Amino acid sequence: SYESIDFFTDPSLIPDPHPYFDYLRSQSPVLRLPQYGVVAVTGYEEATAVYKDTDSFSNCVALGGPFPPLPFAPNGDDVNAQIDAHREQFPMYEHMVTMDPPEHSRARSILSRLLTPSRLKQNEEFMWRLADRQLDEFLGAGECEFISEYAKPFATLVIADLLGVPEDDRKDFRVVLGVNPLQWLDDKFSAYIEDRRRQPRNDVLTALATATYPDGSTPEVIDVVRSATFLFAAGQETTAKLLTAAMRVLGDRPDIQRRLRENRSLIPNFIEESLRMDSPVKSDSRLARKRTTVGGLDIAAGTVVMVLPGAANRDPRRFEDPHEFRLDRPNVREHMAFARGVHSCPGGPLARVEGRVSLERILDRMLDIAINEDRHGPADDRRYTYEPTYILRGLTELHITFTPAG
Ligand code: HEM
Repeated sequence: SYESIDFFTDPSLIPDPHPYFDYLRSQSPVLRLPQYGVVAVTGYEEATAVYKDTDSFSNCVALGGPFPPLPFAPNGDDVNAQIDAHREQFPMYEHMVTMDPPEHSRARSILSRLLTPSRLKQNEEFMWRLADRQLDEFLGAGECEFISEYAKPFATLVIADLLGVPEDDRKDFRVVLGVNPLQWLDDKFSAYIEDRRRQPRNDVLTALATATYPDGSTPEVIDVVRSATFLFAAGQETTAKLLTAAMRVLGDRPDIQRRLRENRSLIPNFIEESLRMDSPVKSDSRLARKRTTVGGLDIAAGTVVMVLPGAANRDPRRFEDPHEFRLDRPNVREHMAFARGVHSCPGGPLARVEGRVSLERILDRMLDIAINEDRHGPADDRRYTYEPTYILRGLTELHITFTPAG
């Protein structure tokens, strides 16, 4: 029963965690779990409170929460000295998603020149051409495995464009990020930045190589590389899962497919409801830096506090009929799939646009989008497989059929 189930290890929760999330939230929106001392936050306003409070809640354990174990034994009402003494031992410690003030602002600032309205405008117009190139690769087949054939390559190539990767290198980025890929990425971007710093150009990489911190100082090369290359890890898998979740609904809800085809202005609301219903980041964790209180629960220093963004997005105090996929939700943009606070996803706007542009050209070029029944069974008895992880919500594969429009 849910009373002793282990959210982090039990495979019975991978297909659909929301019955379990509902059971937790009805006990309390802030609940101490039966294992590992983890406090699980399934409430929307309580998750918001946690996210906005960096003084009490550190990102050192953001990725995995109780795994791996802390690199120290927590004691006392303050673990800040212990966090500082082992800062470089948490997973992804080199990336901004695990950083607290004052390190966090400096690392995040390096992204700023990539996310200007001018840059995102050029990247958005690029997405229209990229969507057609990706669809060219398999449209004639009338079927595809959507993750490997569209969603993962598309998400990779968008970030490559955003980072100003030279055109002649983009194919290699798709292959390698589709051999240690992280080291390959570091080596490639190290040389990019070193080259642009010695001979500046009128390109995106030079704008990256000449960025300054908020205090005016110049970042080290390794710090530019860490901030820039992290966009692939942060933006590839999550965005791929969102595109595929959108397609799954398009096939399982032909009524919605019909409405979107005839009124393209409903596509943004469809992508937002996809983010609310199938939030790609399933858990997002924090470490209590001091003794504190959320949702009326006394949380000791060193306790893992785990936000479940998909559960907060089904909090009935905020979303009426929260298990219903609805294009009509006036507050759908209030979901927290991209979190809140200083770590609020900088790729939120990018992911929304990837979803809208992808589905625009998908609907243009694919008539009669359907789920493959040989692979997934009938429409009211589907056989889907979700990734066996407690941190991410996404399909492992999605086989679809369609009539090419050309
Ligand atoms: C559906 C797609 C996506 C989802 C659901 C998502 C979700 C999230 C969430 C919840 C966080 C906050 C983690 C925390 O509490 O620290 C985050 C952070 C971040 N995301 Fe995304 N993300 C998506 C796509 C992207 C894209 C496309 C990019 C870049 C092109 C990106 C880059 C980042 C970065 C750099 C951070 C670190 C922010 C910081 O620590 O200040 N993500 N993401």
